[PDB]
Amino acid sequence: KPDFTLFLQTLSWEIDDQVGIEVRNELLREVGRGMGTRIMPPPCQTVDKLQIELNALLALIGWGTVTLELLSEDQSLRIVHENLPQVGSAGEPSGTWLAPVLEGLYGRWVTSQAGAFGDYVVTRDVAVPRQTIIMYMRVRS
Amino acid sequence: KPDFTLFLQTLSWEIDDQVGIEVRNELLREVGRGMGTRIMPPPCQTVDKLQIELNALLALIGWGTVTLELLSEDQSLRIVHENLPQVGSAGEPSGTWLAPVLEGLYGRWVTSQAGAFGDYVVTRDAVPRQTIIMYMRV
Amino acid sequence: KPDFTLFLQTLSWEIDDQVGIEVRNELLREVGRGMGTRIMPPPCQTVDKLQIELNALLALIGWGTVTLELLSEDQSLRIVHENLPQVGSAGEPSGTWLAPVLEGLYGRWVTSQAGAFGDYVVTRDVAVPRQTIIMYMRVRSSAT
Amino acid sequence: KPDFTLFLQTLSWEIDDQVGIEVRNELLREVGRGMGTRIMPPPCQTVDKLQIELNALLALIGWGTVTLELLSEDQSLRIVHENLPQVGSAGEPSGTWLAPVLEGLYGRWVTSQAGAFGDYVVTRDVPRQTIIMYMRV
Amino acid sequence: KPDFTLFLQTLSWEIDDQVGIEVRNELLREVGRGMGTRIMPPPCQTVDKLQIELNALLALIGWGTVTLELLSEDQSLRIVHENLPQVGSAGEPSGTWLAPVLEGLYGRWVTSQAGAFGDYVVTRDVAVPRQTIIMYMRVR
Amino acid sequence: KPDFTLFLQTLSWEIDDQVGIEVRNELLREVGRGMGTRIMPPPCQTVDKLQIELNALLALIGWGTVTLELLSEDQSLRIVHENLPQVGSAGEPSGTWLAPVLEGLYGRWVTSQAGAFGDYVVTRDAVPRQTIIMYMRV
Amino acid sequence: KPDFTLFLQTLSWEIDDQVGIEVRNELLREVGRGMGTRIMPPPCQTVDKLQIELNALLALIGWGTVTLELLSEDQSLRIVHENLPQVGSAGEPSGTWLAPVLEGLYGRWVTSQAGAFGDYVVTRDVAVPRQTIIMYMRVRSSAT
Amino acid sequence: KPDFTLFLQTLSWEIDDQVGIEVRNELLREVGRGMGTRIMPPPCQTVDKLQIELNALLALIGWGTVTLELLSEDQSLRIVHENLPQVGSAGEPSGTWLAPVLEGLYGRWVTSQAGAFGDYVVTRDAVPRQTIIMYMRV
Amino acid sequence: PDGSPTMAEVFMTLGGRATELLSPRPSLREALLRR
Amino acid sequence: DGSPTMAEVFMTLGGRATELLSPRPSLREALLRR
Amino acid sequence: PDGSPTMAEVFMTLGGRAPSLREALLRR
Amino acid sequence: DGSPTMAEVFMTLGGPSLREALLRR
Repeated sequence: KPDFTLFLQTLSWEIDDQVGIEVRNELLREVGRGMGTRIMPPPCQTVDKLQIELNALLALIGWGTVTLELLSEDQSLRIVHENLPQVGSAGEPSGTWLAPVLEGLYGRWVTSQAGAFGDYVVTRDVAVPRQTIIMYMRVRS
Repeated sequence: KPDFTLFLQTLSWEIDDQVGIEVRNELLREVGRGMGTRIMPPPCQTVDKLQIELNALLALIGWGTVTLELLSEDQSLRIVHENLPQVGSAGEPSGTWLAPVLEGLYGRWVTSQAGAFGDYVVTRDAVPRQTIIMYMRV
Repeated sequence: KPDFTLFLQTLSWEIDDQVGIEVRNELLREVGRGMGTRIMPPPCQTVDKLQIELNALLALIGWGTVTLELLSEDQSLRIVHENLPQVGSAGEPSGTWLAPVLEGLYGRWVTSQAGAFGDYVVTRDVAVPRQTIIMYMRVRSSAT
Repeated sequence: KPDFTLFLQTLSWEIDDQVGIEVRNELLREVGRGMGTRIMPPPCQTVDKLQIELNALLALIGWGTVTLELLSEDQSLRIVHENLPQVGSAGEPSGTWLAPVLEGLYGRWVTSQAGAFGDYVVTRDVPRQTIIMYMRV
Repeated sequence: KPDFTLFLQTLSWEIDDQVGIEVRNELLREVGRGMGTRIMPPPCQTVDKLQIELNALLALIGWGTVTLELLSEDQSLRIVHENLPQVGSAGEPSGTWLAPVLEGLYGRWVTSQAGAFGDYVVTRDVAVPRQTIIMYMRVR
Repeated sequence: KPDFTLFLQTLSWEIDDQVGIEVRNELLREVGRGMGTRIMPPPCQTVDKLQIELNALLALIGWGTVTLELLSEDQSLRIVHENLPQVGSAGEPSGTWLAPVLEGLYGRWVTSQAGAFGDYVVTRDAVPRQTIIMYMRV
Repeated sequence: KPDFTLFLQTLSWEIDDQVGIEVRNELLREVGRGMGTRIMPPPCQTVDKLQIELNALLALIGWGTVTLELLSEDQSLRIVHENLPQVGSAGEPSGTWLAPVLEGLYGRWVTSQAGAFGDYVVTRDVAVPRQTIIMYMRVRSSAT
Repeated sequence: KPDFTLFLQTLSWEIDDQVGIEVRNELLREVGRGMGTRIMPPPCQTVDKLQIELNALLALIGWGTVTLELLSEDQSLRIVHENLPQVGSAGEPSGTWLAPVLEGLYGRWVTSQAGAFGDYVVTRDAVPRQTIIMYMRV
Repeated sequence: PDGSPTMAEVFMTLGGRATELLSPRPSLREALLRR
Repeated sequence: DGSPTMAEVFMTLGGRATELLSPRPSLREALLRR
Repeated sequence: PDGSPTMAEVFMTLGGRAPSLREALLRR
Repeated sequence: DGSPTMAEVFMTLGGPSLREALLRR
């Protein structure tokens, strides 16, 4: 099977050189939402079941593992993604170029669940390993 | 090992939707040229040795096989690349989205000053869907 | 021709008395979706053509008129329904008991023009005439 | 004038699917009683006069015709209602979904204290839209 | 309300004068099929309930009444439509120009019910009142 | 009274799908002139009397109202028809599908030789949706 | 990576033993429909693009290859699926136990490209190779 | 090699929706007994040898590891299975959908008349999610 | 049920594949419990 | 399990979902109760 | 297109939209 | 005619720039 690691490294380099960080992040969030459109979890009942199904989806493509936690006082859903695929030294921090893809993917995946209504925002929280991504989801105010 | 097939399908969809074909083709040619600066063949003085080295590089990255032939009618170079990776239904024809990447990659690989084909120019032109035909002309 | 105005007034009064507002609204939305299932517009290509066909469907049963408009900045489809049938003083505001029926009906009718599996919600917007109902159609649970 | 026939068909289907038959029948009987609280006949001491007044009310709402007869076997009241409005194929028999409403309606129209038909309790028992009910002391 | 009776009479006259009988019949069958996709009955359980719903749909437009009867020995569904709207003297017999429309309409109305599979054919029969249309539905 | 609104909507849909616009317009003009041979106004020598008679016929069939104006710059008649019956979203603009029918009807009605406007020819031309404006020029 | 081949062989044997062919086929068709719900192709413009996307989806799980052909005279969509996974000597013919799964999967996948509410059915066409499945997609019912 | 993870996820969801829990558990125990009829260990006299053979079978099919402990109080056998294959969130607890399959498989494997156990009964019980504990008693 | 043939009975009588598709069969729960 | 339900999650997050997921009786239950 | 029918064409053919009224009117 | 298409409506509901940034370069 083809190896796209070097191609993705060069593509990330070229995109970061040609366009800015914000444009690249928006494009990657769009790609993540499209990916969530391609593969979806079943309608889950609890956080544990949704976490299991999301981990199964991630293992289908080998993009890492995920843990979900509900923060009632913060009124948010903390998403901790481990072992994000690394494509070169691009990104902030270096090696985390595919993080907006995770933002869009998780936003689409969780907003597709029953009970979600309105506008939601998934932002990346910027000790943890390099490829560990922490995201917080909350209602778009 | 992470799988980027679905990610590349969605990325090709989004890029074609946003910027179009010519801009996407130029960007992918630039990406191929950049890839040509990461992995390079040794300086080869003959078409057969260069073909062997390029096939070794392609096997290193797993992007297919290549055949190079020298046409004496204009001393041109015909490049036949078989088994191009498929990243979805995007491209012209469908399933051929990384062809400009091949254009840039072969433009960087073939045109080496220490070699013997450092003055050529890329041009993509019953063959299988993933087979790509390119022409190098001085 | 039987007259169902008094019967519908009594039915609305009793449904409001026995069950709550939310249960009645959900039942009326289900009824509206079923009504939309009963009568369909043809596959339309523009907003004006869809408006004309929906107005023809409404005139078939005499349930008022409709106006459709697209809010690109709001990412919504504003739906303004005029001359909603009045059945007693029930509803919020009084005389607008049959508004969730409109919600379900317009949701089904406009989803009929969408793709195979779309997720859209028509929500009533809570000056404007009493029988005029304003609703917005949006995708359900978007993310950014 | 708005037409509620399609709406009533869909509503009857939804209610029958969601709550069943006995619950739907009880709700429709309550609706009929409430309807009887809104339109009432004058106090009549005779079956013929009561029949005329009930027919006048039915013609006012356009819900068919009624025939009242007094059975001397048990002094019961036989009520034959013809041309009941039909809303879809719901009800038992099909097209008689609004039959329980009559049980709420006549049970309030006939049992008037100022009239001569105090007490009496309606019990539902021909053409499809003809409804037969009995009043027993 | 605008009256389309005279317009429909003239339209039938011009269509019959311009195109053939079979072309007009096919066009009216397609029109009936399209009509069946705009007003539809609910998924019914028995023949009587389907008859009631179809009669309600017909009364919604005032196109007459219908009676459905299953012929097990003949293996079909006899459909008798009464009081078909009449637009002029066009048609066979005269005044039955809209008869093919019913062939489409019921054809869409019964094949849309749960349990229908494959190709069906609705054919009208060639004592009966002039505006009464008798059709038989079989598997193609 | 049978209702032909839904039938006319579906028929217009199917005819537009099958034959197009020009053929459909010619067919509807044929139907309009055929309708003219069935209801006719009396021979009128004055535009006002002709307008009254045409409005009487339209009220007989319920097809809206009409206004006639005799322009002085050229010997042409401006015909403004309000409240044309609407059958679906077919037509150009949407909702005006029976406009060629009006063209044929007014060509047949106005051009009676026993009157004074027997040598006119219809040519269909802010305005309400169901309002049709046509011109009749000698 | 756990191997489910033996488990699926035993499960097919047990289901065929305690449950008839038709009930098993219905269950597997519903399973295929759920699988199509879980993984979707993008909205495609042509048959070739849809075929490429469906083949990519199949290669994602390694369930074989697909070829699509629109038969206008037959008024259907011939779907030829090659290299169906084999879960033992079960099914008709033996080795094709997962064919109703393909029926439901392809029904969902192609209906996703259709309008809002379409009534389509995928039916298995009962020297084709053993693991090659031929299916036809058409409307559930029609009249003429 | 075909992947059956998604298919098993959907199948587990459908079976849970259609038949419930007890019926599904009985069906999965039947499937486990059938699997035990497919693959069998040799007749072992000691617990350690049986553990080695069961682990060999599990590695052959890739369904995890097993530990057998012979309790000297009630003469029962504690069976701890680690790394049970996970197919979605179905099961109680979530992800342990194939636990009755283990029940049937171990009931068939351990109870061998040529071994040293013969007659036993499987009784399923800070434990990892995929770790399954069942008890073997007479 | 109502003195009239059911729609399933109608389509079984009409013929075609329907008479085989509409043949009464147990559900998965009933089939599993019966065995 | 001890994890929150999805409905509880969407009520906690806020917005209008905390109102649409407010536990309410069904039509049958509401009619039987009163 | 790309030498292949479109999805809309596919579903039109499946629906049944794939002499005639056009030819009859042209002939007349 | 003069109004958004239905596909445009459903794209609007569901839906510098990348094209602008690439053009600037």
